[PDB]
Parts: sequence; structure tokens; C-alpha cells
Amino acid sequence: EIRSQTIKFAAANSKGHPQVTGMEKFAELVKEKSGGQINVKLFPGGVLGSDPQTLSGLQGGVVEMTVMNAGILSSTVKAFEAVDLPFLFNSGEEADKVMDGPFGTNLMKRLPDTGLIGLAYWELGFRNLTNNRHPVAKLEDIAGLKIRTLQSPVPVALFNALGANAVPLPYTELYTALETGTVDGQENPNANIINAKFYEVQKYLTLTRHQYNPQIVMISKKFWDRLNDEEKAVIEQAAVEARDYQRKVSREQDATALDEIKKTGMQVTELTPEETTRLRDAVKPIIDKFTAEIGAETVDELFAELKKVRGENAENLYFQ
Repeated sequence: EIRSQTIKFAAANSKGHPQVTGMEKFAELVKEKSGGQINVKLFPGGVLGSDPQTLSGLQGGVVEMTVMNAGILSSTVKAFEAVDLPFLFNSGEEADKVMDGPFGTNLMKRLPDTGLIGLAYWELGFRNLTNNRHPVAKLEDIAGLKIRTLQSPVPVALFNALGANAVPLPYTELYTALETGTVDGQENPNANIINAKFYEVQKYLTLTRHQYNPQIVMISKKFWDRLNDEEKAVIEQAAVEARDYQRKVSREQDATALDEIKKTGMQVTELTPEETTRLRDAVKPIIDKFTAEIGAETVDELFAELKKVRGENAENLYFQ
């Protein structure tokens, strides 16, 4: 039977953010399905530590649950670097198909040996590109731009392949570096433009969608192994039901963010799928260098899923 359980569920963001809205839905569903036997206590705002710190806390059994960008796992299970590869998805719908299918599922199968159990993928969002020099609509427009990027190997390779300087800078210093102009631009989700007021110091946004950040919801294997099947089923049901809700909330908020961004007088540029393909093809010979460490098994499967979803895109039937 479902016994009294307590689950501490930690994350980086705060109440109001789609991540925490998803966590609240998860907690409520678990409370309902368990008739109050399983209580999920939220630790938002990074109060328990960074995402990498909390990851090791799950492994040790100190914190039961967390949700974080799945690419963070790569130093635990290298195959997860696949989720950081560029230009995989053009929409949330495409991302869901691939993350919820064999690609995402086979990644999660690699977790138990490391002391982690994967429950579901939720959404953080696409990474896009702002700058203050000129609109970016194609590769040549990126040439020479000094762009603050994440500093793990994939984004550094990506932005160098695009002709940019992939500049290291602590996030807290970024607004002011953009203001003074020593950095031309930055790459991040749209929400950051509003939250950090980058619209005050950046005139241009391109929806490059150069990477997509899925989040993975995980539970400590040490804790999971002590649960019975009925308790596990409650948690699984709640994770996948909360997933669909969280993604809807995320996408509603992103639409509103973009409304707000446009009203600040930033110029927003979209890429056609064919321009995205042009960028993808230009960076492929560089990005292929990660395939050996990710593994052909994982990369080949991913590439097949992407060919499939790209063929389902209605744009293929727009003109002929």
C-alpha cells in the first residue's frame, strides 16, 4: 500500500516561472492520487544549491527529486550531450515528439547505473540570439560578433563555427557588459531578455533556435528503490500529467514574453526553415566531432527521428 512518504523537490527557478508552476501541479497530483500519504515539498529558487550540486544530492539520497536542463547530465552520462546539439527542433511540438519518444527514452535508460531515475522531460525553452550591432538573418551577419555564450564544448564549437567570438562572462555581469558594448550580444532563452532587461541594451533579437533546452525530472534511485509499485505509479502518472501542463504554461508565457519584447522596440527576426537548414549545414562538419563521445547509437537514432519530424512539417506543402 501507499505508505507515508516525503519528497523534497528542488529546482533553480522561483514561483511564477513555468518550471515551478509545473512543480506545483506535480505536487498537487501526487497529493490527490496518494490521498495525502505522499507529500511533495518544493525547494525552488536554488536555495539547496546549484543544479549540478543538487544532482549529486539525488545520487547520495539527500534530496529526492529535482528538475534541470538535461544537458547538465553530460558529465554523468555523455550521451546526454546530444540534447545540446544545434538546430534539432524548430518548434515545441517537434521537441516533444522526439524527447517523449525513443531518443529521450533511451537516454533515460542510462541513468539508473549512476544513481538517478528519469521520470519525464519538461520544457525550459529555445535558446535565441540578441545583439546590438545589426539584425541577424544569416551566417554572414554573425561574423565577428562578440557573443556571450555558455562555455561547455558544444556552444563554444557552435558559435566559433558561426564566425562569432564565444565570450565567457558571469551572468551577473552581462547586462553591464552589453551596456558598455564590450560584448555585442548574448545567447539565451527569451525570458531572460525581459527578466534581466536586456531590451534596454540590445536592439536586435533573432529566433535562431540554435539549441533547445529540455529539462529532465529525476528522482534519487536510493529513494526509488525503497518505494512500492503503487507509490511509483503515482509519481510517474503525476510526472507525465504535469509535463503536458508545464509545456502549455511555458509556451503561453513565451508567447507573452515575445509580445512584451516587441513592445520594447526590439526588432525580432525569424528564420525560414531553409535558412535554419543553411546554418545547420554550415556547422555540421564542426558538430560532427561530438558524435564519437555521444555515441553513434544515440546520434544515428536522433538523426532518423529528426528526418521524420522535419518531413511532417506543413511548410513542405505551402508552395507546390
